[PDB]
Amino acid sequence: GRFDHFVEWYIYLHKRTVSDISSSIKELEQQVNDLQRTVDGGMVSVKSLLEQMKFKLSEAIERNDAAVSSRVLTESVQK
Amino acid sequence: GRFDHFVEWYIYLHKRTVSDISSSIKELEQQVNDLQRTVDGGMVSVKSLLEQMKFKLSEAIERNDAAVSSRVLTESVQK
Repeated sequence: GRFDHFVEWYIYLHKRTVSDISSSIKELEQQVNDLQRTVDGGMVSVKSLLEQMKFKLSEAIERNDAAVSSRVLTESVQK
Repeated sequence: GRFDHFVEWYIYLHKRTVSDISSSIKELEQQVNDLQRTVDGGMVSVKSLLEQMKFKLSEAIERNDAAVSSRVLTESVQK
């Protein structure tokens, strides 16, 4: 049996009983907004970090929309 | 013959010739100044690149001092 897949799934249920969308939304947006308010003059030499952060925020803003829209059982009752 | 080592060494020499020795050492201090720009932006959150560049300065101090000093001759002459 895929017990490693089970323990990763169980970890994701524990951190999806509020504390993963929190991570994907709040801290990623606040890092992105901090960089956006940092770079108001431009200057690619720290804008390099920002595009990586915004791409990571986009990558984590995927893998969540299907998890909310295609959800019949809530993520705690499965646990 | 370690042509891999030669071509890596020769890209090192090209970068150091066109940038590090034509108008002094610049590619490390520009990202040092990037860290001095981003060190007081609020929440720090940049510990991944806070220390991985700090020992690059130490690398350029304790390895290039032999190559620029009296023991090993001038790098443009090596090229």
